[PDB]
Amino acid sequence: AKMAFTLADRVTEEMLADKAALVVEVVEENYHDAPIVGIAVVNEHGRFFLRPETALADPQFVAWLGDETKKKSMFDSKRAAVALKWKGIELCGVSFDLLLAAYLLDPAQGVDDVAAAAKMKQYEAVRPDEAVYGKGAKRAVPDEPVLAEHLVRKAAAIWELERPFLDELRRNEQDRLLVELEQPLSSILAEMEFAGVKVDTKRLEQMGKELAEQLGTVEQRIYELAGQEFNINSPKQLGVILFEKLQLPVLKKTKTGYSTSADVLEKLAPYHEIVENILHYRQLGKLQSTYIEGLLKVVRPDTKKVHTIFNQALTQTGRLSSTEPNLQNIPIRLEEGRKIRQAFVPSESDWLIFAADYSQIELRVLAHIAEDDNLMEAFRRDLDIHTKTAMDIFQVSEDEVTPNMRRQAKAVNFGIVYGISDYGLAQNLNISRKEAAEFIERYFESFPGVKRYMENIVQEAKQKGYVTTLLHRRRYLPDITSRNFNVRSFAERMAMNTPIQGSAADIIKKAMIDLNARLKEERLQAHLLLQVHDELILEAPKEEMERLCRLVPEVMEQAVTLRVPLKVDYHYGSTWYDAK
DNA sequence: GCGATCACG
DNA sequence: CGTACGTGATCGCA
Ligand SMILES: OC[C@H]1O[C@@](CO)(O[C@H]2O[C@H](CO)[C@@H](O)[C@H](O)[C@H]2O)[C@@H](O)[C@@H]1O
Ligand SMILES: OC[C@H]1O[C@@](CO)(O[C@H]2O[C@H](CO)[C@@H](O)[C@H](O)[C@H]2O)[C@@H](O)[C@@H]1O
Ligand SMILES: [Mg+2]
Repeated sequence: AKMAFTLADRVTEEMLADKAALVVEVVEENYHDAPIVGIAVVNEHGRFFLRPETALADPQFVAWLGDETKKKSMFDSKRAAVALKWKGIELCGVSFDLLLAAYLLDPAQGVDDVAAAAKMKQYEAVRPDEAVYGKGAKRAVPDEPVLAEHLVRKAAAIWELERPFLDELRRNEQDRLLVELEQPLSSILAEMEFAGVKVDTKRLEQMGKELAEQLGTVEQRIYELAGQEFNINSPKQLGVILFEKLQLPVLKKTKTGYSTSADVLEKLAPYHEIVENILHYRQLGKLQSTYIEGLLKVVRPDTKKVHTIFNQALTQTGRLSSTEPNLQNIPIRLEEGRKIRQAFVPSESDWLIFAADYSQIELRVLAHIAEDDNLMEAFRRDLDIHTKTAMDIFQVSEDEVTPNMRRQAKAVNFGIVYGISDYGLAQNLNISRKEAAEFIERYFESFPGVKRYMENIVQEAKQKGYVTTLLHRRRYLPDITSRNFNVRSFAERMAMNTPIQGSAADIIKKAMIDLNARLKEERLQAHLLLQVHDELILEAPKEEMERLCRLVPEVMEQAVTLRVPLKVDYHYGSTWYDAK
């Protein structure tokens, strides 16, 4: 059953045809400055395996790789593109990426290797990467014979599956989504990841020392209030101290003991001083372990930069995710944590950080898709949406809206985007289901368009079996027909939320593509560093700030045309912290 | 490995 | 009749 191929000792013309399935294997999960263990090429002339040191040293092969007119079909082209960037080699002409194709066809399949993608089309003549390389620590690159056949089988699968995948994407009206959106975006994310973000390690270490002292102080205070020393991080021990020694009320338990989540502690705070200290300890410990020590662990010792990897084929809604490190969840909500951002600085002298963010893109998207007259008018007047929602549901004028009213109206708006339910809103606001139901009823009386939309999208999910986004991203919801209330409700909330969060993802992704095109046309040095769901962070010479202030918001606001305007705010400064 | 926890939009 | 939507990293413990 073995697959025939040529284990070449050198590159030949036959291997450089204008169309081929290409495999540039990088086994390390984190591909930054990582080894390329082998190369496979499958084209009209046959199947070939090439040793990396050989192929990458061949001028003809390198030229072929960078020739945009020589088309390549691959799986996870970003991985190869980045690994090649670290070697100073440009990869061009990728016309088809099987990973992105599989992802668009069905995000829920969780495709993360050629074998999983091929299985979708009943093609199984290729092994899963885990089977070949192993997992965790027992992982390793096989001997050449085994490695070579595997890479060739992967290239062969890609060669065979391109057409079937493209045909189905076409039937789904997702052909442009792959070719004009996700694939071009992949190249942009590759540049962003490769550029990396500079870190002021001296700043982080200083913060780490100050946090260590404060943690010591709070730690001693906790032992003092508990009447003894114990492992504050030990659930078993903390549980005994709080709910047994100190007799605090037990409101929530886990599959092993008592729950001490912030949500629980906040309600226990009034009963004992030790609680606020535990919450504070939690806050500092989180910053220290995850954002100081953790971050320092992945900073490149030579350049002092961090190179995240944006997983473009993971989320069920079309969003990106970020890892090692995750640069999409750096603190900002609480001032003490926000300081962490002072450690993220420009990569060059006299450059600055520029951040642009969409204002209420999810609710604006909702106004558009639901075609709700009241909601669309609200955004056309660029009103404070939470104050406006409070005015409508509580039947009062703007001057009569109290802070508590805006807060609750805001919670209602979050629930609306998440997939509203009386139980969900009730838990969030700490009110009764009946009271929550009333808020929801009032909301729908004021936004009948949204109500009709939520009713219709759930019905559509049942009829078609999936929901879609503005640019035709898809998410199947088989549980929408479940006869189990909890299971079905999960699916219903997904039907309501996915088109909103997903369309917002579509919009910013297109904005990124449009932005890079504009930056190149203007030959600006400014470039993207990060994307945080509804915001874009760039760095650029101080001399380019004025032009960026006009260019970035415009490009983001014009990415797509909706029934309501899109609004973008922006800030810039010496550090990410200051870009506010 | 996995549940609890908490960081972000 | 009971979960708010979407993610990732760290730590304690089986
Ligand atoms: O290269 C990113 C791409 O690879 C997948 C597997 O096909 O994920 C791998 O790489 C990630 C980044 O290092 C890891 O977080 C993940 O654990 C590893 O399997 C895809 O999911 C992703 O799109
Ligand atoms: O009472 C109708 C109302 O209930 C929802 C759930 O909030 O859907 C339920 O009723 C539908 C029939 O009207 C079913 O198709 C659906 O499976 C069931 O959960 C809303 O979508 C609907 O407006
Ligand atoms: Mg914003």
